[PDB]
Amino acid sequence: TTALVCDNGSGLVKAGFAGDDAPRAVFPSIVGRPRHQGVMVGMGQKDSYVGDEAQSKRGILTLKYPIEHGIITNWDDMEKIWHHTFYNELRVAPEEHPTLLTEAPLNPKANREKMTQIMFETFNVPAMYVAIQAVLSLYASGRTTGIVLDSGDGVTHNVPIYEGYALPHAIMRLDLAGRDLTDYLMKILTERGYSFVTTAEREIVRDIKEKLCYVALDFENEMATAASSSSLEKSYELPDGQVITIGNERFRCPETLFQPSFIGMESAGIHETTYNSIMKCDIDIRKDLYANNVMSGGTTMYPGIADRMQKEITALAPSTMKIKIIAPPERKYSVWIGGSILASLSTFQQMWITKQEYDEAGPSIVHRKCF
Amino acid sequence: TTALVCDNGSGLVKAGFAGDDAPRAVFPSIVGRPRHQGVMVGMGQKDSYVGDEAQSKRGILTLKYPIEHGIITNWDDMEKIWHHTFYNELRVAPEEHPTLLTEAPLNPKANREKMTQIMFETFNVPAMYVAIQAVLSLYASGRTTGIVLDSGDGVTHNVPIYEGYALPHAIMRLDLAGRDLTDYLMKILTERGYSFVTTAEREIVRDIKEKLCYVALDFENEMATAASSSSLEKSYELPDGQVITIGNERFRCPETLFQPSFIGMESAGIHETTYNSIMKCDIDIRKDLYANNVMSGGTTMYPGIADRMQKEITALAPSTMKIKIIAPPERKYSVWIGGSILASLSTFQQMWITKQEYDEAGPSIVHRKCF
Amino acid sequence: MDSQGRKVVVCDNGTGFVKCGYAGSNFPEHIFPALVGRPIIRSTTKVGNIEIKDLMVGDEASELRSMLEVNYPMENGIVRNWDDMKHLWDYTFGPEKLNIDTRNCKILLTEPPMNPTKNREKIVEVMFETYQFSGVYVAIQAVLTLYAQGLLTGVVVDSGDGVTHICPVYEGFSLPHLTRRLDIAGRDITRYLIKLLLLRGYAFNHSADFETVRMIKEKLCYVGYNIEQEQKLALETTVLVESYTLPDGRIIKVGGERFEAPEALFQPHLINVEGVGVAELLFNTIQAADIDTRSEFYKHIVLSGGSTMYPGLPSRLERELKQLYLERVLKGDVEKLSKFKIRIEDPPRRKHMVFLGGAVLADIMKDKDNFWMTRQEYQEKGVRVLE
Repeated sequence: TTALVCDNGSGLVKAGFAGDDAPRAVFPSIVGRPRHQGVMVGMGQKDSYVGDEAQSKRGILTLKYPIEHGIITNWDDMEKIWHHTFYNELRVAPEEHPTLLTEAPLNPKANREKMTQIMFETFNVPAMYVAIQAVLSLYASGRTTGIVLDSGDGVTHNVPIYEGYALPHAIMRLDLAGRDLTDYLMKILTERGYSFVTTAEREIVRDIKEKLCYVALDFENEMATAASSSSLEKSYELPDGQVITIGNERFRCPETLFQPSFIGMESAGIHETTYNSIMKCDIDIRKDLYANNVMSGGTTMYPGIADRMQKEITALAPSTMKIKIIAPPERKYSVWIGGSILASLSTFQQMWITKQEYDEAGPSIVHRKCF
Repeated sequence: TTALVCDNGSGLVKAGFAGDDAPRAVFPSIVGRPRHQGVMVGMGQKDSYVGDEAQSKRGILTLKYPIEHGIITNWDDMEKIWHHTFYNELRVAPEEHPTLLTEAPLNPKANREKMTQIMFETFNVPAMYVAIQAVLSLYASGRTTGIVLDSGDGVTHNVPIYEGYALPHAIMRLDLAGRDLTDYLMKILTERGYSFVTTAEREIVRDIKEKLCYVALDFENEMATAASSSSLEKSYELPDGQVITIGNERFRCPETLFQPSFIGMESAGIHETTYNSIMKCDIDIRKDLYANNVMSGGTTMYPGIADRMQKEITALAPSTMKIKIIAPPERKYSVWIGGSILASLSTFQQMWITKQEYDEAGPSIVHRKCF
Repeated sequence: MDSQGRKVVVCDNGTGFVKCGYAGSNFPEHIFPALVGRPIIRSTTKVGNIEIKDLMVGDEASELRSMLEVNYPMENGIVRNWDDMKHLWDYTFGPEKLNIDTRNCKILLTEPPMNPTKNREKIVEVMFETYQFSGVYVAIQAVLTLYAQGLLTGVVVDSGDGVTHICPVYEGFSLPHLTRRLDIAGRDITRYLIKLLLLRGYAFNHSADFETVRMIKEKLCYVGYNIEQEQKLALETTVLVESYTLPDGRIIKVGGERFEAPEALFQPHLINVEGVGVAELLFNTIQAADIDTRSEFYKHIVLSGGSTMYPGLPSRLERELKQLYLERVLKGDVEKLSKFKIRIEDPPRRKHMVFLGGAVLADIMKDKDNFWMTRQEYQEKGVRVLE
């Protein structure tokens, strides 16, 4: 009873409640199970583990992540997170709750059905409404006009809008995000020397990539420098004390976005692909859209990229257009916070699919009710 | 003697000798390129690959038709096709004897300079011309009057006709072609559920689109039936393994030309637009079209096409309009057949601009015929 | 070719053996274990009186065990010394292994993918402080398989004692951001396998003993094919077990571990260090492989070395790879499982192709400074030695 506010995207859980102005808690969407036998069963640690408590204990366990179109899903034991996430981390089962939900476009049709078959026939939530997560950033930021080029950890989009009318032929889905970097990123530096790494260490290649790396500002001459130079070394210390001298690395992968051709790819650059996408975007407001961009979304704190984009946007920009590109604080959190603005609206509660509607349409309501 | 004769158009290049009834030689108007590595170079192979060379060597190549809005972009590459067309195809020389030439009306006109320059300065038929294809399709039909649809691979034109004079401002030269369906049909795959997109998957999206697709017959109820009874969906092996049975899609895409606007799409129905050619005609001249509904170009070999169209054309048509359908064997090649029928009338001897006339009058000799 | 059969050489820098000779020799015309050692302690007794030699390399080091301090200063079959290698090189130039000199001459060798090449470069600079060839060639280790036959596609695959490799290939390009290998073979399998034998009471000191598994592993070992029916049979029958004379005399008694040690390939969690093993990696590899490539790969993927002259495991793999396919991907369609034509891909020539894989390039390349990298391009301080 009442409704609740969170981020449920492929990266971090960012759980909170309605009437806050940040998530209550921010943590990884990890779960899994002892592939290494917990032999002395009950030996001060679990039979299966989640999030932080799995990460605190990780090596015993095979630990999971869910999605790619026609190449990854797991659907069921998403439960295994959820119910504890709820009846412990929300400290309630959503079986009680009028409820906020979110999704993304062009899932398999049946995706919506597995969701809803769970929501009702499993979790028995009374009433609820699904939406696009970017709407909450827009609840916060209030823009009419712009393209939300974005990456999470686990998904990418462009989102053109104009004066209402978020563009249904020009808003985009792509699987690639903050995820896929670390894999390539691992491949090299037994070159640097570090002959000692796997998945369980890909862990820290998730990490330093985000703690201190920035997107290169003009990577060509940063590498013309590196090909002769050693001044860059904001280095890292291995687990109990070896400083791996490091710090030119701290931007070196970040051309791969402008050049998926690095990874051999049939894809043009990020910017090229977005300029191509602008041909699918409206013909007219290609005037406007330069003067029309401000930060929100989890990645939006990241260094070296924002100028690089404004600069590359500029390097492809027309005359008669002003290249407004701006980064307000807490941009990383404005989806959670926008969800707590949305929680003010009794009409969004009038927007609920009731469990009743998943009975009285039969199941069949979902592709013809939620946002 | 012979004027060489062709469907020089989109999809395949299709050429023969006048006095054939059909092209002696046919191959895709494709270019493949090694955009990404096949490292054992010195194995004696190109950077750029004509048509069936591309269809062969797409074991490595990635490909395009370099044709913006149905308009050639890259003479530079395109000529190596025409090269290929006697390196490999008709072999008897351009400089040997005449050859028939066609295009379609209103253009970035100065295109024709490169074109005419090329036509003499590389290949140098001793004499040549610049025409428009619908004569041929009527000539294969047995007419000098009526109406013609080019429903081709890479463009359309609908063309009303008056004994070697025009019904000019009713000629619906049209952006659409059999190609454009594939865009939507490439998107259906995502909410059908799967892992698909590429330049190669877009070619893969052609096969049912030739084969098991057809123009829908009463789509509102057809979809209501396929949704209630997906026995309207027909099996097809997919060598990928996300294998299907497809139907609602299989006539969705063929109907959406009639029914497009929900995704922001400022598109009418195809049928209404064709009827707008008729609206630009007169009761003085309109039955002259309906007595002569001649099919041509790539798509016209479809199921459902002439059936739904005669339905919708009848539903748009006045009284007196016998919607006389002419859908001949090889309608799709009435261009080629008709090309031989035009080229076998000797008067084109007089039509040809010699290399000497193009030198003497300048290449500009053949534009200004605007009536 | 355009000059004598001498003065150019080919060599496998292999982890079990070095296999080497003048370029286009019939075999790698000398072969020796990749061994070295220089004196320490073994006897505890008044025997031997030998006089004849101190240090040893390879085929002459064989007899000696701890009479030499033997070494392999290594990780992943990639060395971490510069110098005993030198004393080996210095040995090899004799009829010892080669009967050669080098400045006057040229040579063909190989490089690890992600070799940290600064160390190759230092070695090469030393080689061009010493052996100093008039020209040289080096290429990525797996590439040289496709040479006796001029091949272009598949995955390129290797194993032995020290390492395993898994190179995805098309039009000769390996797919690099996509590439795989596995960093071991029979060595630490012998550690695990000998751990089984302690428990039988065969608690024997490794330091003098581990490489006994090598004798049988080289001379005598195999894989079955029926293998799940073979598990059923093995404990129910019991009498299907084996034994052999350790050639000091001792017949010791030995079960399925002879070729159940291979199960740790396909279930590394055998060693508790987890794994779905190489056959699941292979599934993942071909899941990543595209429609055409994966379908061709039903009869179009490539193998190498003496470590592939191996019974029954190929048969068990296709027996197996009809499954995960049908299971996970056909999700119960079956009607084409043989119609996916399947023909085998490891021939008798995989024996000699350890060096004959390389030799068929020299057969078209000895006259090509189009191919020869050089001592000059080292002497330049040139960014690499190569044309």
